[PDB]
Amino acid sequence: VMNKFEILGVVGEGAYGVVLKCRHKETHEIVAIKKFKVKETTLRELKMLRTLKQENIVELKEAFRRRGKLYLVFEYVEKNMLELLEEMPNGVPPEKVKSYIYQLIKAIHWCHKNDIVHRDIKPENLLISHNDVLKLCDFGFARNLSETRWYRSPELLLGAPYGKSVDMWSVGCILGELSDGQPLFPGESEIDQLFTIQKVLGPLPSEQMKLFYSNPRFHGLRFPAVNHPQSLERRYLGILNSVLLDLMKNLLKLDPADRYLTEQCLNHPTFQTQRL
Ligand SMILES: N#CCc1ccc(Nc2nccc(Nc3cc(C4CCCC4)n[nH]3)n2)cc1
Ligand code: NA
Repeated sequence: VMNKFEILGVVGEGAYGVVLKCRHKETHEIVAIKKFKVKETTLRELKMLRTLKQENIVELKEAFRRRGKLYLVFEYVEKNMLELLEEMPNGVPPEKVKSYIYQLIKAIHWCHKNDIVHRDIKPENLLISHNDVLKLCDFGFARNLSETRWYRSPELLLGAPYGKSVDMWSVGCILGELSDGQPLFPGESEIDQLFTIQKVLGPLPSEQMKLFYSNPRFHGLRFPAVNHPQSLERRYLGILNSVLLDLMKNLLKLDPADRYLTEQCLNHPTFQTQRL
């Protein structure tokens, strides 16, 4: 309990709840304890965490209860990518961009090999250790395939069926943001998110446009048609080199069927080239 764990400070508080940085009084291990302000989502996530146990996935260590309140004890990692971008608001060095995107793709590759899509990859849930080791967490929106809006693919925004390609979109968004510090698609609403995406990449594919009208969620709403699209080439000139730009264009294909999945990404020149 807080019998056994000393509270060192507050890591975060939000919609997720509250995460405390704590220390075991007997062993002196430092941990992250998530306290809740039990639901199906929690049980689903714990199952996935066990399946995915690995050095690039946050470890759940134990669960306990104090007077009916659930506490989950995790591995503690010193920071997340969101905090890192606050410290470096104009982006990180190109070497660190490649290392974090490599590691993210490797972690997603492991999820996908286990038939799990994460569906909510964003800087806030990418933990980065003192040794620069990236780890994934926050599996509450994840799905097993056999059964805030800024990083979501257009097909997920529209309510379409989805597969492994959903996570590759998020990778492309993070590649850009690590390079210049700026969120690539900062929409203000679901509709404005679709607008912001097309403002860069041009009109959505035919099937997605049809989904806007067949999905009753958008009944009577105005489709956000784009005027003069900008292009990734224009958006990232002087930010991305041609090799990273090439990779980014193939992560951010509007049609999920055209996106590179993880194995193809790892065969890309971005990761296969060796500094001389
Ligand atoms: N819940 C959730 C997602 C989330 C992820 C990160 C943060 N913020 C943050 N900010 C700085 C460090 C940090 N370290 C950390 C978090 C965890 C857990 C994953 C699971 C809950 C403890 N272990 N080590 N987390 C806040 C929320
Ligand atoms: Na750490």
